[PDB]
Amino acid sequence: VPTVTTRAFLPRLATAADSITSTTTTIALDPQTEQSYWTRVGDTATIHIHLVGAALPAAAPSTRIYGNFPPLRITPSSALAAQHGVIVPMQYYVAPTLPVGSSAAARIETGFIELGSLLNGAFTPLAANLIGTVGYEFAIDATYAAQ
Amino acid sequence: VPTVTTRAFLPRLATAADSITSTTTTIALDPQTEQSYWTRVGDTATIHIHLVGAALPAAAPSTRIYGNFPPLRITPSSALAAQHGVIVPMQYYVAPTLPVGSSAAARIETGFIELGSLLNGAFTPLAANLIGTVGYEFAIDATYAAQ
Amino acid sequence: PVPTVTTRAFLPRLATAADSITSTTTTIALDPQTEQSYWTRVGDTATIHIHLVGAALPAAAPSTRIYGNFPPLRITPSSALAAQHGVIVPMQYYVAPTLPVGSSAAARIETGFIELGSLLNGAFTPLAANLIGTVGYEFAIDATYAAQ
Ligand SMILES: [Cl-]
Repeated sequence: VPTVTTRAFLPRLATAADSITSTTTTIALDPQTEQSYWTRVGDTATIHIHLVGAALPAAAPSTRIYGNFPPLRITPSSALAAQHGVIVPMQYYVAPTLPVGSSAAARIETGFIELGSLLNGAFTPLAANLIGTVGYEFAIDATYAAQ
Repeated sequence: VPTVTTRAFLPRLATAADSITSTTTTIALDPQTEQSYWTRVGDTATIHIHLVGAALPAAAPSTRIYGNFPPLRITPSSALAAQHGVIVPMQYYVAPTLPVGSSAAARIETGFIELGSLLNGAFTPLAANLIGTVGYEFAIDATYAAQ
Repeated sequence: PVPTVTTRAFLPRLATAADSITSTTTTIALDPQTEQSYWTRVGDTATIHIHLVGAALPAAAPSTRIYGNFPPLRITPSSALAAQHGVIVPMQYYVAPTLPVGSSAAARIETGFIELGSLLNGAFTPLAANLIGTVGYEFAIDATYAAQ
């Protein structure tokens, strides 16, 4: 018999040297303006993330969101590459710099959510100094199955 | 304990002078061919909207859908701009005219759903005379958390 | 009534066809798979995860489809003179396909099957089976929709 659980949470923005390592640097957050939350009913998780900041993080190849949202159900893939995840679009209120022809996207993994871009079905991580213009403001909305 | 509610509903197509105003014009609908519906289980809402019409509405800057679907859960934003919402793709069976490089999209807000286009994560409202060719036919499919 | 939750692994069946309407299909022999495909349904809300990998592209055909026991999409059946109306979603490629210029990778979810294709100005176009990869293929489809 299903339960429903709905919680506000505080996403943690963090950067890393690549899309594989568990070593990260936490980015200090300005005061936020829009509540981030998640809900889970049965094994179905829906997340809403919004973050705003006045200054872009220092340059790093991987830009991630951590938090207590339900962990994605997916078979763990090879440790030699980024873990397989679910690719979703995302929204920018302040313009990022994306590769030509690509759309704004995020890779939802069991361990974290990575910001990036999408072209011909392929996800490419977005560097932390390119996720906005001077500062940043973006949102991620998605539904996926939890473990 | 969660409940499940699944209902057919009659979407209302309406246009407005901008993406903020509460002044709207309801568009008279042709007989519809496909059932529009929503379902809510716990706080998770899934909507299916389909509308067909033989003649495009009179040109207006904002094209909106109203109905009794579960209201989006999101922090209300400034009244000086369109309310923050969830951006989703949408489907056209009759071709629209979109900005170059953009994808067909919809902005789901607590108050209504707005048709538009999506480029580099940014949503732009689509004018009512551009949502088709002579006539129109489109669908919007999404899942989001409700209040 | 009170909602139930059902979560199940499943074995997607890859099939090709001569168009996007016909019930005539050719089942494609699958390699050993590396990632579990599954679906879950709570109330009338279905979420699917499909992953398929193969060393060799299927023989060329205009429609590339996935069949399985996932919850059937709730949608009014449309004219038999065209592909059934469905829900269009994005999809992911681990091995590069050949898509129409300017289009994004997409899938069309129908009550009867899921079809691979591309998306441009809101319009879905089916993708031929000899173009769903390079030499071989590897892709994933993730979606949530209402079931009947
Ligand atoms: Cl089968």
